Order: sequence, then structure tokens, then C-alpha cells
Amino acid sequence: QVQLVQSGAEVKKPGSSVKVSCEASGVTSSSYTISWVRLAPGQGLEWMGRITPIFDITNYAQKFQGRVTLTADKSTGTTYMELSSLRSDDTAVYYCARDKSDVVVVTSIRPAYYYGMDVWGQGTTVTVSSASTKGPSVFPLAPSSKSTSGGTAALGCLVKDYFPEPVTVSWNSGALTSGVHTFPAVLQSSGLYSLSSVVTVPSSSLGTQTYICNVNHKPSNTKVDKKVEPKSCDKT
Amino acid sequence: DIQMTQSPSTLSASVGDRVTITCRASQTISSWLAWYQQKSGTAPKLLIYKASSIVSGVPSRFSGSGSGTEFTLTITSLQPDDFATYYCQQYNSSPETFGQGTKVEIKRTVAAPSVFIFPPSDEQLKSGTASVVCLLNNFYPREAKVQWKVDNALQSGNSQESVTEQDSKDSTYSLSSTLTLSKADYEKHKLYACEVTHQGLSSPVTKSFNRGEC
Repeated sequence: QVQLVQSGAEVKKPGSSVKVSCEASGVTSSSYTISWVRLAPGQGLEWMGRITPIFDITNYAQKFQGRVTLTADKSTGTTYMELSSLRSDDTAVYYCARDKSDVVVVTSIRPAYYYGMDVWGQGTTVTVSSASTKGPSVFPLAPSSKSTSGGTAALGCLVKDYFPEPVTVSWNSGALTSGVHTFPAVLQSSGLYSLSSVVTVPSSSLGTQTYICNVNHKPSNTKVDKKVEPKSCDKT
Repeated sequence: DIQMTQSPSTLSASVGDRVTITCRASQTISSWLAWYQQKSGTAPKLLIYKASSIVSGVPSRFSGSGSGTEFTLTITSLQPDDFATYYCQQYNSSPETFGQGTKVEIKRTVAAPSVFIFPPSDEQLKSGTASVVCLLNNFYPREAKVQWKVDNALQSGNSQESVTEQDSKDSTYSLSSTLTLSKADYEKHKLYACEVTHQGLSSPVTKSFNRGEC
């Protein structure tokens, strides 16, 4: 029942350093090895490096070398990954993993005794933007003639210009969940995020039922509920 | 240095089906290959090592094969929870290199989207900026072209979009395209359209509104 517990998510200005932790417990050796792998948006999975704490032996990837630094604290079964000259494309999710070997890894993986990276951390999300923290302006997507289809109306919320992710949206304090779609945020050229949350209801309910989006941006630090009400549009 | 290319980059399939992902290594790696499954909010899962050796806890339906530079991962009978991305990893030489991942999506019927358009809010308009949201609801395949026109005059470069993940109940997608102008340029025209083409569309569906009636 070996498990790896990484540190919380992290938002860093470009150029800054980030150091995420990882706490093994419980491996069956002091001579375990820990790899670090990042999930990077658009380029896939990606091996960075590797540390065997007992001997403090480290092997980094060429593409990183200059910026990565693996370290350990043998007393507390924790390793640390420090990426340094942070560019905007280091924005990614950072995993630590066990290298399962029958033999202590002291340089390369010795392939005949390898069993894969068999246990991973939860991940740590690291966002790299010049941007500064900010809550969103929530605007209504009003139901109307132009948001209708054969008995059905669509309405919603525009969660606009925040940083960093994440924001959450429920509808009518979570009472209304069937038919809801909340789209992946999107990164504007301003460096600020913007999503839309949307519902389909039957049109005849716009008059009797009241609809509200609940927007929680936990970073900074808005809680806002907007009442979405029907708007008038050209019949033709 | 070794580069791993898998195929296909993506593939749609059904529960029950026989799925096989392929892996080519840029130089021989003997049998030193592992397969990883990854879903959304979760870390990769190890499935296979030494090309064919199955992990303690991985279902019998998963099988690996290959040696040298051609390898194969095979789900025999697909399954509700096998919809994910699969990565192969080479652990011959260092560095460890992964494949680019193969996303395996569900296969449902063709479904035409239902289109909606949304005029700027009264209160966004107080701010100098005006956003127009076109919504494409519940469709398949994931491919859709969204085109803004003002008035009948094609925009380009003001319109970010976003797609929902393949819905859990009906396996359809949803899209949210978003035109963004200034309360000045807006405000210069009357006719905001939003034309949509899909595979399940006879003819390009358009939703449009007259400004200042909305």
C-alpha cells in the first residue's frame, strides 16, 4: 500500500521558481527511486528526472537539466522538484512516481529488473502567468426568442476575466443539475480566464421558475449569484 | 534519443469492441515498453511492462504484444470505464520517452447540434466591452465549424471557443463560441449572426439578432 502525496497547486510569475513536494509512505526500502513526470497541455506526457535519495543520485533530462533540481529529506520520506527559469509553457501538471526495480537505480533504468512507474502522486497543478490574481465579472446569458428550440430555451452565465483558475458554477444552489453544461475555461489574450455555464429548460418555465448561477472563485475571492431573467428580442 | 509515435492519435469506439493501439519506436528497444492509462482528474495508471506483462489488478481484457520497434496494446472487450488516453513508455535508454497518447472516445450516432445565440448583457455594456455567445448544444461527432458574421461580414480573430467533454449520459459534445468587441464597434452594426455547420446538418444553420431590438 505505497502512496505518494504531492504538495498543493501553485501559481507562479514567469522567471520565478517552484518547488513541489512528494511524500512516500510506505515503500519497502530506503533505496527506492522517485521519478518526476509532467503532463503538459499539447505536448503530452514528459519525463523530467529521477532521484534515489539513499545515495542522493540524480539524473535529469537534457531538455530541462539547467532548471530542474531533485532533492530529498531521507528522515521524512519526502522528495522535492524545483523547476526554476519558469516559462509560460511550464504551465502543466506535475506528477511524482515510484520507479519499481529489483535493483537500486544508480544511473539508467536497468530494464530487465524494471516494473514500470507503478505508483503516482495526485499531481500538482502549476500555472505560469505574468497575470495577477482577480475575481470574475458575471454576466447573464438571457433566454429569449433567439435562444429557443421547439419547447426548449437555453440560458446561462458568462464568467469573465479571472485569474487564476479555478472557478465553480452551480445553478440555483445546486438544486438544478440536469441539462447543465459548464465549458472549459478559456485563456484570453489578456492573460485572464473566461468560461460559460449553460442550462436547457423548457420555455414555459421562464415565467414561473427563477434561475440563478452561483459563481465561486475561491482564489480571489468572490462569491456571486446572478439572477438570469428573460430578455425581449425581435420576433423576426 | 528515442521518439515514440503511436497510432491513431485518437479513435472512437463502442462498448464490447476490439480496440488496438500501435506503438513505433525510432530505434529498437527490445521488450522495454510500458503502457499507461490516464483519465481526467487522475494520475496515469501502469497497465503493462516488459511489453506483455500485465499488472496485478489490471483486467484480463488488457493484453500487450510486440518487440523491437513495433508494439501493440489491445482491449479485447471494451467497457464503460476503459474510455481514456493510453500512453506507451520506452525504458530502454534514458531519457524515458512517452508516446503522444491515444484518446479513446465513445462511439454514438450522428447528432445535429441545437444552436443558440446570446446578445451582450446590459451590464457588460456599461464596461466598454461587448460579448456575443453562440452555443452549440448536444451533438456528435465533435467536429463543428462556427462562423460569426456582422452584417453578413465574416469576423476572424475575435472569437474564442471551447468544447465540453464527451457527455456521460448521451455521449454528445457541446461548444461555446464567444465573439468579443468594444461597446464602440458594436454599436457600429445591426446584424449579429452565427452560422454553424455540422456533419448531421442538411444546410448551415444560422441564428442572428438585430442589435437594439435585443
